[PDB]
Amino acid sequence: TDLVLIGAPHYYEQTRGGQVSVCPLPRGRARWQCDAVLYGEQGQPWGRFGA
Amino acid sequence: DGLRKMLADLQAGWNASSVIGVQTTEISKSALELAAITGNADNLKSVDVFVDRFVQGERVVLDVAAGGIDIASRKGERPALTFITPLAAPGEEQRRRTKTGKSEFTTFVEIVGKQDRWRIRDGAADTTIDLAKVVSQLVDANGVLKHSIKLDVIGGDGDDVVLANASRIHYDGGAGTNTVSYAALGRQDSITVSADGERFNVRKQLNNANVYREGVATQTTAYGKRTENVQYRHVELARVGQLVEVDTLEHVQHIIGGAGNDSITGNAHDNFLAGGSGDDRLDGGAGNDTLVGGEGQNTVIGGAGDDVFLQDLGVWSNQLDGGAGVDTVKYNVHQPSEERLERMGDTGIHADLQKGTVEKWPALNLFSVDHV
Amino acid sequence: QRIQCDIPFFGIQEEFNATLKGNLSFDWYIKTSHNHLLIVSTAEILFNDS
Amino acid sequence: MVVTSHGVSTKYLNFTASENTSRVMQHQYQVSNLGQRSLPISLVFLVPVR
Ligand SMILES: *[C@@H]1O[C@H](CO[C@@H]2O[C@@H](C)[C@@H](O)[C@@H](O)[C@@H]2O)[C@@H](O[C@@H]2O[C@H](CO)[C@@H](O)[C@H](O)[C@H]2NC(C)=O)[C@H](O)[C@H]1NC(C)=O
Ligand SMILES: *[C@@H]1O[C@H](CO)[C@@H](O)[C@H](O)[C@H]1NC(C)=O
Ligand SMILES: *[C@@H]1O[C@H](CO)[C@@H](O)[C@H](O)[C@H]1NC(C)=O
Ligand SMILES: [Ca+2]
Ligand SMILES: [Ca+2]
Ligand SMILES: [Ca+2]
Ligand SMILES: [Ca+2]
Ligand SMILES: [Ca+2]
Ligand SMILES: [Ca+2]
Ligand SMILES: [Ca+2]
Repeated sequence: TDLVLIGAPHYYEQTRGGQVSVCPLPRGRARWQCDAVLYGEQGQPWGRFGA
Repeated sequence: DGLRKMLADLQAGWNASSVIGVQTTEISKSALELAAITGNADNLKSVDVFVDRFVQGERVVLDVAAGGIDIASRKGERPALTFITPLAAPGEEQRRRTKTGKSEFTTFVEIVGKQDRWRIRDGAADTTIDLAKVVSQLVDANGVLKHSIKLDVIGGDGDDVVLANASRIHYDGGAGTNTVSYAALGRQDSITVSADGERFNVRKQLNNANVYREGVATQTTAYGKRTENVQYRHVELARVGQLVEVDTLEHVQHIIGGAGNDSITGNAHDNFLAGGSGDDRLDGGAGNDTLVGGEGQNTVIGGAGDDVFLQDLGVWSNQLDGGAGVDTVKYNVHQPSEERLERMGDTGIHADLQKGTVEKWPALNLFSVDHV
Repeated sequence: QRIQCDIPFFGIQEEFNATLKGNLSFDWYIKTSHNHLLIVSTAEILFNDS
Repeated sequence: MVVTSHGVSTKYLNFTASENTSRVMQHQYQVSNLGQRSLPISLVFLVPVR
């Protein structure tokens, strides 16, 4: 396994709703961090992207 | 009783079915004192030796007067023979009493010393003999070296392992694949093993070695008037500077060096040559040999035959020569460590036999390269 | 005495101390005009300049 | 990469010629790889002995 996708369907922005985070797996004892965030289309509040 | 824990630890570490554990008990100062008060200190004996079996901390024919440890063992058994307390010298102890003039009847100790050897026969099993905690020098009250007590051991039938020491060792492995381990030697020490056919001559150079030696203590008692004195043997530790000893090995196929810079050479049979830590030189000679350089900057010569090299993704650089025949170098024996994964990730090695180099830490240091 | 110590892997952004310890005696002291003598010991790092 | 003396290194010692007591001296150096590379290095200490 390379990465874990984590969804936040109720993230609030004035024009977008929903957020998914890309998390590569930690190496050894290193800390776990997020690197990229995926988003839905614009103008779709409360779209629950990432449910 | 805390000795049960250490006997159990030794039994677990060696994968031993049971541990024998010769123990040596010097006469208590109370007993010798009482022998002085009574006046009959003559016929007493100062050192007594007991032997038991110990499985996980609970419970062999020996003659102290002749230097022979005779233990019986059965095939498939995998026991261990250790010395819990320093083993005394061979031979029989004798005592007398001399008038010594105004001083009242002082001088007492002497040892016959017809033999200067301890002989250990193990029988028929996969026996482990731990030759540490054995006296290697005997001296008088004047501090002069009389004899170098030497150890002779016989192996029998199965795979036998002996862990060496500073004493002059004549190890007869008998049948089976046998091993001698010099892993107790420090970093400042070294061995140089040379082959004389089927026999091995081992020259050990120990710098500031620490060795048990047996002398003669002296306890004295006044009893309201002119003094009567006694003496007794006394094992002790001391560092004797530079020591050179020449061991002899027969029917031994595997040798492990110490923590120093060793030079180990094999013969025409199949050998397991391990160097351990330090900048060791290993040469296998003829036959199909297995060669483990260990840590340090090792130079390894395989010779003829099909040889096996075992590596460990270390930080040092090694020099490896295969010789004639089809040879193999293997890097998969060891599991990668945590810091290796942290610093390098999932990258292993870059090997190229045209260039003749194997890079164990590519793009992180350029000098961790094995030349083959 | 020139003590040379070889480290096969000196890591990135890591550090260590190297103490040099021994006992002294004062039978070598020269009664010069100055009331003191300095004992200087130098430690310098080498590497493959090529 | 830099090498520096460190504070705990002995700064001062004094003695009386009428007394023959000895003393312990330590020179502590600190070595750091502040660069972006890891390399094998060698440390050389010159020690006045006699
Ligand atoms: C200093 O290093 C050079 C070069 O070493 C090579 O390149 C490095 C980056 C590293 O990968 C090393 O493992 C390489 O071997 C040494 O010069 C080489 O020496 C070897 C024998 O020791 C010889 O076979 C090569 O032809 C030499 N190459 C060159 C370009 O000179 C040099 O010996 C090192 N100096 C010291 C004092 O060790
Ligand atoms: C060196 O010694 C000092 C003593 O004050 C200590 O603080 C420091 O951590 C030491 N160096 C390393 C690398 O630990
Ligand atoms: C060094 O000197 C000190 C004080 O004189 C003493 O306590 C210590 O044992 C000495 N150490 C050695 C190794 O001589
Ligand atoms: Ca046997
Ligand atoms: Ca045998
Ligand atoms: Ca070694
Ligand atoms: Ca061989
Ligand atoms: Ca080695
Ligand atoms: Ca060979
Ligand atoms: Ca070969």
